[PDB]
Amino acid sequence: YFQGDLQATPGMFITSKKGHLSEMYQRVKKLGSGEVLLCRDKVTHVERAIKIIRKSSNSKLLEEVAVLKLLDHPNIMKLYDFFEDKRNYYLVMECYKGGELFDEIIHRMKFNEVDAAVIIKQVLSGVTYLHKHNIVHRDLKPENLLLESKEKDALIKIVDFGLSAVFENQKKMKERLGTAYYIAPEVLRKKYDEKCDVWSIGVILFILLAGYPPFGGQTDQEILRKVEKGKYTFDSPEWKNVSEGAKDLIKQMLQFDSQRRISAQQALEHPWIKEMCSKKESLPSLANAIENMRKFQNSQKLAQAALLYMASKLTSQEETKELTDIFRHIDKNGDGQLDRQELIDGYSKLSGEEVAVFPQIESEVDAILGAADFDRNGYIDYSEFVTVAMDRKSLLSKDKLESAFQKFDQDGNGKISVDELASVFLDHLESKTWKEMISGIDSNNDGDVDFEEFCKMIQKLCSNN
Ligand SMILES: Nc1ncnc2c1ncn2[C@@H]1O[C@H](COP(=O)(O)OP(=O)(O)NP(=O)(O)O)[C@@H](O)[C@H]1O
Ligand SMILES: [Ca+2]
Ligand SMILES: [Ca+2]
Ligand SMILES: [Ca+2]
Ligand SMILES: [Ca+2]
Ligand SMILES: [Mg+2]
Repeated sequence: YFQGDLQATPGMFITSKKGHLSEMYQRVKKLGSGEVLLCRDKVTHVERAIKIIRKSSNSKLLEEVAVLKLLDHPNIMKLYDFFEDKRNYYLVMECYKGGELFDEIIHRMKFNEVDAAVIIKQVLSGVTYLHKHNIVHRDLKPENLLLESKEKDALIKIVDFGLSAVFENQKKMKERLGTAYYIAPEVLRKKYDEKCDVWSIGVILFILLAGYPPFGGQTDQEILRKVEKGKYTFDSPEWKNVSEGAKDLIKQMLQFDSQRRISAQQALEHPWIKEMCSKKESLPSLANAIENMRKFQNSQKLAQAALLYMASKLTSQEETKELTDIFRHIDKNGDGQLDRQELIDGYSKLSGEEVAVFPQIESEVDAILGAADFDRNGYIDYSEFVTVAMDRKSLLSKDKLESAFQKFDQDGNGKISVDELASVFLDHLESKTWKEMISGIDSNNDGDVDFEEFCKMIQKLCSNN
């Protein structure tokens, strides 16, 4: 291996490891009853939501963890850590305190068109990203949509991937799963694809605007027979003042024919979404972002891995708020990835300076892509953007450097060894590459990386030219 072969990804920080709950977390309170527990990190004091699942029959959970570790989008849940005991599996998740969207529906009872569009565009953005990564949720409903915070513009987070699946473009899914009000009729017929999720969102949008479901009944039997027929109506007084554009989107998402049904990507682009979200937006720019991004060119892989962990797993909502809003703006199609053309079009928000019609901008975009694209997938992913654009004063705080070092130092002896370096990303392979990656930053010739050496390497990376 060479260093140019290594890839820093958010998923590499999650691996099946042996651990005890009491060793690293303190129990605060029971959040769900399978058990959701609010816990406090014994070192950083950060509170996290831990899903305790009791103990191949355990293959379903491992496949879910394999999906969960990949999830990197402003509108999708984040998995902080994963560990196991002799009896239980521990899914350490980022805690969201704004409640479920279900709670807001019960309290508000109905949403205006602008509010409904803002929420639904976020669900569609999350779903567009899932579908592009061959993931189908299969249980989208207001109970599985959490609000980030209790703050006014708090982001929607898609949660509960328990019924999720990796789908194939050539094969239809057969498992009848979901919730009575939200289930697509083709799921009931045991022959469906990812369009089943678009149906679920259509039902959610109908509820937001009207305050009642499109397929109702006193029993599940009544609801499902209405779902099977696929017949619903806007002929109710709750719909009198609702625009033609909102009804048009619902009709396309609740299109009985899966092939003719709007995709999550196309629904995000719908004229009603565009009009309503433009009303809400009617906006800050980044300073010295291009110079900061250029620092990552040819940078040490251990330094990339450290900063990626600090930015993606160690930063608060308050620290990333402005970055997430800029990312969402540049990400025109809301797929959670910034492609070459998106970077070109939204360049004025990155550089700060205004772009004229007259080449240089395309060269700078390819330089940014070469530096920030840590996994070499051709895009600047969400966590990659947060890493390369974050201000130094916030990203390089002592507590973040301490936690990043502690994560990589598996045995906790105060030194990152050759075995641990290969484990941060390649565990089985023995190579002079790991030894040489360390020797380049080793100041006391002991063949290990101590906290001081770790900090100096990161400081050299984010230092002025
Ligand atoms: N990351 C999280 N942050 C905060 N709360 C969470 C998080 N994940 C799950 N919860 C809450 O944990 C509680 C139980 O979730 P869970 O057991 O997965 O579903 P449930 O018991 O069927 N309730 P529901 O999701 O409304 O159908 C719910 O109140 C969730 O909102
Ligand atoms: Ca995009
Ligand atoms: Ca990338
Ligand atoms: Ca060690
Ligand atoms: Ca050393
Ligand atoms: Mg649930």
